[PDB]
Order: sequence, then C-alpha cells, then structure tokens
Amino acid sequence: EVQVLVLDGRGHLLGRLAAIVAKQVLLGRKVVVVRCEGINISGNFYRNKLKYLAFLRKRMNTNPSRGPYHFRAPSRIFWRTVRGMLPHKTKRGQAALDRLKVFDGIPPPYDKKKRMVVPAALKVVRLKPTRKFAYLGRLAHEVGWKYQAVTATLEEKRKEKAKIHYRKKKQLMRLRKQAEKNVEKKIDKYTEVLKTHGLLV
Amino acid sequence: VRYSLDPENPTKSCKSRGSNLRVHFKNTRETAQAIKGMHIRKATKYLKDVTLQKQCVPFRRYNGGVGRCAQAKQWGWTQGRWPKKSAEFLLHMLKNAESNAELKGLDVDSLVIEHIQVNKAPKMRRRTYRAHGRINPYMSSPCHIEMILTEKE
Amino acid sequence: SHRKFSAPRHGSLGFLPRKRSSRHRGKVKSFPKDDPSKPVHLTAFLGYKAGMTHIVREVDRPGSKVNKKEVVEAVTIVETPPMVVVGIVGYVETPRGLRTFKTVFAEHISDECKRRFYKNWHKSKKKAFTKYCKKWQDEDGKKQLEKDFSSMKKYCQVIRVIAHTQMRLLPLRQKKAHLMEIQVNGGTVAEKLDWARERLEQQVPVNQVFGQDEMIDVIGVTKGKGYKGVTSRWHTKKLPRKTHRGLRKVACIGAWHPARVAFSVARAGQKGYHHRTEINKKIYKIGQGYLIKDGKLIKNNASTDYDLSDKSINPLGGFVHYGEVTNDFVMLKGCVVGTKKRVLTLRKSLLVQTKRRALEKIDLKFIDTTSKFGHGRFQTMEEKKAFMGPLKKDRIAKEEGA
RNA sequence: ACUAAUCGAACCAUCUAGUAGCUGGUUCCCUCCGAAGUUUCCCUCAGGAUAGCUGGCGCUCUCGCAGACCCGAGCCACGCA
RNA sequence: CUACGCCGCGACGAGUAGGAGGGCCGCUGCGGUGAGCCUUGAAGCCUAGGGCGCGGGCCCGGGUGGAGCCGCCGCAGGUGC
RNA sequence: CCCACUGUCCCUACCUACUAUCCAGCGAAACCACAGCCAAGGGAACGGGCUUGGCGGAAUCAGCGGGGAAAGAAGACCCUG
RNA sequence: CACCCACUAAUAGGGAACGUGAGCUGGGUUUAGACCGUCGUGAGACAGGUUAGUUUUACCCUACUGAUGAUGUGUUGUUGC
RNA sequence: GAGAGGCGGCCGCCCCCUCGCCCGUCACGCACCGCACGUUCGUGGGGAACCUGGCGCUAAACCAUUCGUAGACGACCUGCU
Ligand SMILES: [Mg+2]
Ligand SMILES: [Mg+2]
Ligand SMILES: [Mg+2]
Ligand SMILES: [Mg+2]
Ligand SMILES: [Mg+2]
Ligand SMILES: [Mg+2]
Ligand SMILES: [Mg+2]
Ligand SMILES: [Mg+2]
Ligand SMILES: [Mg+2]
Ligand SMILES: [Mg+2]
Ligand SMILES: [Mg+2]
Ligand SMILES: [Mg+2]
Ligand SMILES: [Mg+2]
Ligand SMILES: [Mg+2]
Ligand SMILES: [Mg+2]
Ligand SMILES: [Mg+2]
Ligand SMILES: [Mg+2]
Ligand SMILES: [Mg+2]
Ligand SMILES: [Mg+2]
Ligand SMILES: [Mg+2]
Ligand SMILES: [Mg+2]
Ligand SMILES: [Mg+2]
Repeated sequence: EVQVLVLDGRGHLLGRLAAIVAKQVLLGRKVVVVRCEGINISGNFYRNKLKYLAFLRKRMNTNPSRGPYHFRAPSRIFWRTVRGMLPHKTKRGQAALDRLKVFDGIPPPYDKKKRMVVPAALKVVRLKPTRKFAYLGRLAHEVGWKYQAVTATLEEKRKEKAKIHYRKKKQLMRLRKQAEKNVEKKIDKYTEVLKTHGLLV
Repeated sequence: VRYSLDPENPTKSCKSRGSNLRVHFKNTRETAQAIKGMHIRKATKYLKDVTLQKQCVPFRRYNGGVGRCAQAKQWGWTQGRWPKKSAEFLLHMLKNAESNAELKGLDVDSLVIEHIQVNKAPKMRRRTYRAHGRINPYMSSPCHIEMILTEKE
Repeated sequence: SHRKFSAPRHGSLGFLPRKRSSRHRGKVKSFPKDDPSKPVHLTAFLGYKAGMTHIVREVDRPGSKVNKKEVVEAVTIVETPPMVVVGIVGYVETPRGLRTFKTVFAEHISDECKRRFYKNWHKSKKKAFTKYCKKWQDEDGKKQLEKDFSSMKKYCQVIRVIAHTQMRLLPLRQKKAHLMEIQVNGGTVAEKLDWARERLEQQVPVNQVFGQDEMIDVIGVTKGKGYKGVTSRWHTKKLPRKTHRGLRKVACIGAWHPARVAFSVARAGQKGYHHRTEINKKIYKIGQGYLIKDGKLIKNNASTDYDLSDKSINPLGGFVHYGEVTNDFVMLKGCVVGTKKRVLTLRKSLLVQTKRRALEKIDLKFIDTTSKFGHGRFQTMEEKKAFMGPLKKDRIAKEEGA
C-alpha cells in the first residue's frame, strides 16, 4: 500500500515477522517496525543466547574489523534477520532494504500512530503455550546492548502519556454515546436506513 | 597548420605551438592541465610561482610515486610537484602567444587559456648499460604543445 | 606444526590502532559515575607537565621493610593554573546514547579562550561569540536563555561545564587556551545547574577539584617517536648477526594459511604519540603558587614541615625545556605520559580506593631542587653562594659597585 | 683441468629442410550423417597392421503411383526383427 | 514452366574425432563477356549514416584520397589465422 | 678442551658516514589471459572468478614479506624413447 | 626424537602446504674434488662412514602496518555522542 | 510535546457570508457527436537566472612564514602592532 506500514514488534516471533516484512518491502512498501525489544524467539532463553554467542564467535581471523558486524541492538538484530531474508547484494534488494525502518521502543514519529499486528507471526497463535521462548530485549542486553534501561524508562513515559490520551478518548466516546441518546428523534430516520443496509447493529 | 579545437571566433583568438620540445610529457601535461582556463596574467604568475616552489601543479593522472605536499590542498588533490622545465617551456609559449596576440592587434589583458593540449612527440633513443652484458633503452619523452588564447572580460 | 617452545605474545592487542592520536589534549572518555547523594563537585582538570623531581618521605606501612623508614620517590610536577568556566552543556539519555541537548555560553569569554575557535588568530576579525554575547543584555535573549536553562533542568540527565586554561600565566609560547567539558557530579540536575550557573565566568582552582593524598587518573598523549621498526615498536627479538636482509625484523609474519597477514603480527609504523589513560596516580602535594602580600612568596612550594627553606618547586636553573612554575601545581607520584609542557587531563578515579596503598597519609620531609640541567649539586642559590664564596665576577662587579 | 666468456672432445662452413612412434600449432560459413578406446599379430605396452564401430558413392528389387473435382470396387509385397 | 524451374503433402532436426554436400561466402591472376564503372573522381581507409543475408559476408549514404577497378561464365592457385 | 678476551647471547640501546625519504633535472628493466577482499561447499580431491553466505566507498604515500601453489629455466631427481 | 643436569605452579600434547628459505641459517640429505671399508676384472656402486662445497629478484596486485585524504551535513571552526 | 521535540491544541482582536449538511422545486453549463496517459498529493523535490518590496550581515579556511610538545613526505602542536 501507499502509506507507511507500522508494525508493533511486541509478542511477534522473529523469523515469521521478518519474513512477512521482507515480502512486504520487496513489493515496494514502506514498513516501520517499532518496539523491536519485545520480539520473541521460540525456544528457551539459554539456547537462543548460545545461538547468538556462536554467531559472535564467527569473525574474520585475519582482520576482525572486516568480518561480520555483530549488531547488539534488538532493532539491528531484526534488521539483520530481514536482510538475511532479502537479496541484499542487488540494487532491488538494497532498495527494498532501504524501505525498512527498525526501532527500539517507539519514537516520536510513531508513538502517536496506530500500530498494526501480524497474526501469522504472533507468539500466542504460532507457539504452543507450554513451549519456552526468549525475549529479544533480554538477549540483546545480555549479549552487549547497552540501552535496555533507558529504553525501558522512555517506554514507561510513553505508556503514561498513552494512558492519559486513552482516558481522554474514552471520555469522548462516552460523551458521543450520550449525544446519540440525546438526539434520537432527529436521528432514527437515518439510523433505520443504516440498520436496513447492514451497518450499525 | 591544423589545430584541434579551432576557436569559435578566430578574430578574438591567438595561437601558439611547439613541436619536439625537450620536456617530459607527463609533467608538461599536468602543468598544462593546471594552467588551463586561467587568465594569461594569472597563468604567468602561477608558472613563475611553480618555478619558485611557492605554488604546485597537482599530479592527478601521472601520480605514481609522486609525493605529497601542503600546496596541493589549493586544488582538490593531495599530490603535487614543481616542474621547473615544464613551467619555463609553457612560459616561453605564453610569451610567444602574447606576441601573436599583439601582432593580431587584440589587447593581451583579457586573454584566457581556453585550449591547451600536450601530445607525445617521437621518442629519442639513448643507451644504458646493465649488469650482465645487457643493453637497455634510455628513451626520452618529448612532447608537442599547442594552446589557444581568447579575448573575454 | 606447533612452535617448539611456548612464549608469551609481544605487545598488547588492547592498544592495536598504534596510530598518531587524533587529538592532542587527551579526552576523558569516561567520567566517574554520578550519584545525587554527594555534594556538587567537578570531576576533572587540565594541567601541564612541568617536569620531574624526587622527594624524601617517611612511610607508614605496617609490616613492611620500609615501615617508619625514609624512601626516595620520583614525583612529577604538573602546573595547574585555575580553570575558567565559560559554558554549560546539558546531555539527554537516548536509546542511541548520550546526545548534546543544549549549550549555553557565558558572557565575556576571555580573549585566550576565543583563540581556540580560530585557526589563524593573526588574520581573524575576532568576531567569535560577538552576536551571541549580545543576548545576555537584551530582554529577548535573556528570556531565551532562561527557557534554555529550564529545558536543561527538566530534560537533561547529566550536565558538563566548558572550562579553559589560562595561557597568559604559563611560560609557554602558546597563547591558545585549551577548552574542555568537565562533568558536574553530585546532586539533582537543578542543583548542579544552579552551581554551574553561579560558577560562570569564575576561576576554579585545582584545590577545589582535587584533594591531598588521593589517587587520580592521568589522561594524555605520550611522547612521539616517529616511524619505528618492530624491534623498537613491539620489542620483538633481534635476529642473529648472520641474517642476510636485516636482523631488526620479524622473521615469520604468518603461515601459508590463512594466506593473509593477521592483524596480530608485529609490523613497523608509528610509535608514540598515543592516547593513554593511567589510573592510580597519588597526589603527594598540591602547590599553592606565588603570592604578593608584602613580598613575593615562593616558600609554600617546596618548603616542608622539616625543611623550612625559602625555596620554590622550581629547580636551580629552572625546569629544563619547560620554564618557571609560578601557579598552582600538583605533585603526582611517579611518571606521567607526555613530553614536557604537554597538556594533561587529571580525572577523578572511577574505582573505590580501599587498599592500604590508597588512603595513606603523605607527609614529605624533603623535595629535591637541584639543577636538572646537568648533575646539579646545590639546592638553592644561597646555599651555592655560601659554599663557593665570592667568585671573580662577583669581585669585578663589587669593584664597580664601590 | 685448459685449448679466444665455448671443453666428458673448440670454432666455422657444408652434407642439412639430418631422423623423431615425442611436444606445440594447423587459417571461411551453413547443412546432413556421425564414432572408438575392443579382437588377433608385432623387441609391442606413448606406436602400427588387422577385424570391429563411421562416412560417401551407388546398384538390384519390393507396395503402388490411379480416377481431370469426386469415387475401393477367403485374398491383400520381396523379405527382415 | 531460370524443367539445374515451380508447386504440394508427411515426418524429422544433439554432437567431439571424422566423412560428405552446398556456398549469388571471400582473396589473387588468366581466357571470355558486361558497346561495364572511372579525374563531373578508381583502389584504399574512416564513419553515433541506411539496410540485406541463419551465416561466411555484401550493397548503398557521408568524409578522406588521387588513377585505376568490378559484376557474370569458365580456368589456376604461394587463396581465408 | 683450557686461560685470556669480548654485544655471540641475557637484552638490547645510542652515535657517525652513505643511502633509503622529499624536491629540480634525467630515467630503465623483470613481468603482464583478465584481474586482484574472505569463510565454507563442490570441483583435476588446497578458488581471485562458480554456489551459499560475510560484505563492498574516489585517488594515494612510506614500509612489508602471508598469498598471487609470484618471477627466473620446455625439471638436472624418477620413468619412457 | 632421545637422555641427563637444574629451576619450576607445570616444565601437557598437537595443527596451520610434516606453518614459516624473494624471513634467515646451511649443520644434514642430495651434483661436480677427495680419502677409507665392502662389492665389481673394470669403468664404477653402496638409506656405510668422512672432509670441502655460489642459498639469486619485489618497484607490481592484494593482505597487514602505519600516513594523507574522499562521500554527505551551504562554507568553516570548536566541543562532543 | 525533547527518544529523532520539526508537531499539536487553546485564547483575545479584526474581516466575510448566513451560503455551505439532508430531502425537495427550478432550469442552465461546449451536449466537443462510443474510445487511452483522465482524476490528487502539488503552490512537489532539486539547479541556474530576471524583475519585484521590506527586514538584516560584513567572515573565515588554505598556501607562504614561524614553531618542534610533531615529523619519511603529507599530517600534527604553535606564534605573527
Ligand atoms: Mg608504487
Ligand atoms: Mg649500469
Ligand atoms: Mg660487458
Ligand atoms: Mg604447546
Ligand atoms: Mg649470510
Ligand atoms: Mg637532567
Ligand atoms: Mg600424449
Ligand atoms: Mg546436426
Ligand atoms: Mg600459405
Ligand atoms: Mg594475416
Ligand atoms: Mg577462500
Ligand atoms: Mg620437460
Ligand atoms: Mg630439459
Ligand atoms: Mg614444511
Ligand atoms: Mg615463504
Ligand atoms: Mg632462499
Ligand atoms: Mg654442507
Ligand atoms: Mg661429492
Ligand atoms: Mg678388489
Ligand atoms: Mg668416526
Ligand atoms: Mg673451502
Ligand atoms: Mg621508493
């Protein structure tokens, strides 16, 4: 689609969401993934930490400054996963990669916007409830990410502000329902039309 | 004689030429590229400075092993040198072209080097002697130079 | 095949970019962790390596062979004229790191401080901060400054002060002052902002930042040695005399595979002029500097409780390659990176000093002031005159003096 | 060892374009067909002859050549695999 | 309906070494032939020019050049990198 | 083997001359399919190119000796003729 | 490889073209001189001993070491993450 | 509103129309004679230049010189009514 797709990273499985995002950006679509520290990875935490440590061991023995660049932020980890699912060595793949934006937490551009969810990548439906999983934020913190605490604090501030905004919206919706109950003699004429044609149960 | 890039108006323009001049082709090419587009007074004083090692010519294409200097930062370059012989040869050619402009009766305070070209001349053979009874060439690399000056102000 | 005998590696891989330091001053790179419980204080200072000398003191280390015994210990003199505070920076913590939030500069920035902003002060019009300093006078600029201070108070987590050294009080050629951000620690952001705003345009002496017999970190750039080979750079073994193409080399720079030269192989290049941080440098003395109350005072520099000699820290004939020290100085213990008159950063220790090496009281008995420009053998001018008596030039001056 | 920078047989010219079962190379297009590294013999085993596999040239025959548009009016070619 | 021509129908199309066919593919010279071309510009060479052929290659435009050259039927090679 | 002697060494440092270095002038040769960043895979069983990944930022200077199974010679060892 | 002396917390085992010769060295093996023993009639031979016996080139690309710089923010500087 | 605030909301004054939202009455507009790229963001981004008014500014960098906390050369630290 022509607008920017904003996806909440919390509760999503890493590879599923990354595959969906890769296929989206390959179709000429702008995708923004926020709160990449909430991304889950299937399998217990120690196993995934071992996987990332084994990745850390892969470095160029001659000159490690040329070797694989092990990114420690959850956003950059998800970005590297998506890049792994993209043909990033061609112009088309690089152009698709430039359409993807990843963030830890939710920045000011996107904290005032509705966030989509991919059910096909959600942990609650793609994973059995008895299975174990790891948080990308905790894994990133314990492998070298430095900004877990400041991200948590800023997320708490954002959640407080969102709670205030939601209380205002609930008050507005209550007042709207009261208004609808106030005007029913001058509204039932159109209300019955909407009821007749499937809208407005 | 036939030049390359004949002037768009050969009445505001004067020409100069040299053939089989005993200067190195690479240094002369770099110096000519340095002075190309300059006003004639600016080019003359710049060549005098190059002789006096107060301004350098940037060595851009023939720069293998050319050392770095602080005066190359005047240009967008790192390498530069001070070819005295090329500077003197281009100074003589500039004086010849200015005399031609005087002969054509157009004032020499508005001339700009619009065209300058260095071409390889036929090489001249000398001989050097090597370790095990071997002979190696000791060629020279002269050059043909042409320039066209044009009135504009 | 393995190497036949084991041997430890030459050099450290923790300092691998063995390159000329990108800076000359030497930046802190880590300030002490801030806790609001402590009083508001500065964490760093800028000094200049005047030179070295040695002291005599009695050691108070029980159970040691030098317990209640005299020792001679080399000390480094770092001249520290008071820093002048000219600005305040606020930082905000982001998930991408600290970022600069807002910088406010004081009015009447000193002339030597303004020299830092110009490559060529000789040709400059001296225009820096001229329009900025006019906003400290009008009401509009003052209101904007108050809003900036409020933004720092409510949004910033750590604040730092821009302080500069006083070139005019040093015997060096350089008149360009050294700027530096010094972190303010120990309180709420509001308290440290109030403290810093009071300290604007003011001079902060070194005795307010550091105390007696505390161990601090010294940050600076070492002495440059130019382009050096592996024997001088990495201290590898010299090859035998029978070696054909040179013996000051490394014989094998790698195996056939991995078919490349590893980054861990000793190779020739730049040596020296590296940025280095050394911790645990005890402060044996904080000199008081020269005063004029009725006459010039120099005694507070090298006279101790056991010497009582009216002499200064300046050696006979002056500090070699530095000049004369007349300001506050800090007497560190041991050696310090850098040449003479090299700018050094003194930083509060990041650790907690609980060993008995630390927190040990230092009481000097003697400070050596013999001439370092040779084998000096007289502490003072007066002692040398009293020993050698009159000379020929004294006689020829005294005949003219009648 | 040395015998003109040449020596376990100098240099120069000629026989001489010496011989080589061994190495290297071997020059335009399209179309059609299209392999063998196996048999026997050879002082033969990095090669030949020989049979086999291939191509080209044919020749001797076989079914009829069908209705000028159209419309067959038990028995359906030599022989071969 | 250039009978060495034209037309119809059906099946098929890999290819090294190798064999054969066709070449209105190409080079040089000779016998014939084109009442052929040419100082109102030959050969040669250059070309972001127009095309033809599966291809080997070929024709035409523009420039340069300044005295020779080509098509068809046969003939003969020191004939294609 | 011993005495003496010493930078052979422990364990390296400094100094001097000429270079190397930069500049003005002058100015080669070797070598060169194309080129030149890696890991693994498979492959004529040790890739610069291919596959999969890691990744990749103009132009350069002084060094350097890991690679180019670097260059130098149609292997002198072994076998065949 | 081995063995012994001594110290030591310990004196573990190995790979990287049996890592590493345009890094060295040349003691060994493995040219041409020579001696001995055995073998052979002899020329001569001997994983038998012994002695003397030229160790060539980097200035190329990459790798690595350091040194200038380059992309973008209008220019330019300071302080910084 | 500071996490990348590049945004959002509320007041006082002045000036408009009582139109704009729904159901109706009333007729008209190029009705371009079947046809595509129509319809927005958009007064789009970027670059030179002309005219038009107002409000404002009058600087640095590099070379040359100097240093020697530096240094192969560049680079770096410095100084210059
Ligand atoms: Mg080179
Ligand atoms: Mg010679
Ligand atoms: Mg000779
Ligand atoms: Mg071991
Ligand atoms: Mg030797
Ligand atoms: Mg001394
Ligand atoms: Mg063969
Ligand atoms: Mg075929
Ligand atoms: Mg021939
Ligand atoms: Mg030919
Ligand atoms: Mg590889
Ligand atoms: Mg051979
Ligand atoms: Mg041979
Ligand atoms: Mg080996
Ligand atoms: Mg080697
Ligand atoms: Mg060798
Ligand atoms: Mg030997
Ligand atoms: Mg021998
Ligand atoms: Mg016998
Ligand atoms: Mg014996
Ligand atoms: Mg000998
Ligand atoms: Mg060189």
